Amino acid sequence: KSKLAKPIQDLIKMIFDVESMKKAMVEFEIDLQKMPLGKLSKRQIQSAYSILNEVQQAVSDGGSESQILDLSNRFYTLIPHDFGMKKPPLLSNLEYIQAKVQMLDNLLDIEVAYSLLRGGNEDGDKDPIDINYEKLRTDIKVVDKDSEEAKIIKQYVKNTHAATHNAYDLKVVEIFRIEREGESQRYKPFKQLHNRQLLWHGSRTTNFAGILSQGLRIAPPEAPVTGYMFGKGIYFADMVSKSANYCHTSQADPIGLILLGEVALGNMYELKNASHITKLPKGKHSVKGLGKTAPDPTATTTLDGVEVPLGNGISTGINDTCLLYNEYIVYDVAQVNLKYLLKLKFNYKTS
Repeated sequence: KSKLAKPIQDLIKMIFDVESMKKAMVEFEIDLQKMPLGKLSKRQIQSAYSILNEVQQAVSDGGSESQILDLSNRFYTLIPHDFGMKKPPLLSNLEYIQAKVQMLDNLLDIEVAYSLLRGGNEDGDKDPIDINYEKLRTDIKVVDKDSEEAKIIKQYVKNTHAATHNAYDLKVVEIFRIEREGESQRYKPFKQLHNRQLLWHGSRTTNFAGILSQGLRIAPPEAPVTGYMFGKGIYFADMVSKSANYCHTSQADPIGLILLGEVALGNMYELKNASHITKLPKGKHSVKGLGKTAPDPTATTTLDGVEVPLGNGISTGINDTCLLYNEYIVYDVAQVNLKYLLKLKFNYKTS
């Protein structure tokens, strides 16, 4: 049997659920019949990105319609889609192209999870759960619901639930202390930077095996820089609800996982509008999309030397900004150190 705590057992089962991986692929409109879970190849995904990269260039520069049609055929031939009785849409709309780049960011993590799931599973003396836990290379511990850590984190969750996101409530079901192998060592040079904060990062539950084993990642070189608001970096929020929206939960599937990572921000390059940042302006360490609402700076506390903006959402004073909420982006995988993983239950307001 399993030697882990129950909630950790439930967590592992959840992140390695094969049926959720399929559901995710069906939502992305992949043809499960022509492209099974076991067909996902890392190379396949890279090629797909290059295609999206090239087609995006064509739509932007007025390339031949022939070109856009050929690229679309190559894309769909590489990643079989099932559109039902609908005619397959061409990759001629920049918004549909973005959606497709998002799907590949997700397919990269799903591929990792499946690989691990069918990897080294040969032992009778180890429960299947324990074996999979070990594949994660991450030490996971349950945080006691009554310690200071738990209390602070619960406050952070309750106080930063944004106004426009009142389509649901949030209940913290469990809090885990996580420590990915070698991550603390990688992040060490950044302890030197000032302005290190405890920020949020939401994702689908099907991404967690990739997140835990590989850590948070930046899109590969093939990915169009345009496929992202502020370029190819790692995104965070100080409003729990802004992130929570990326868990992609529903009344039918209410449980979501969310991360709390310590991020070395330093001098932030503050922006009010989307910008495809290719390189940072000497002297800056991160980007900060300014929003109209943000936690109350007066309430900002600290936990282990890291700033926690658990303040109640207040208006920020900036009027000329595209964003409703703050957005933080780092461009180096080493500028983040994952700390906590929260199991959330979305209580969706009813009929």
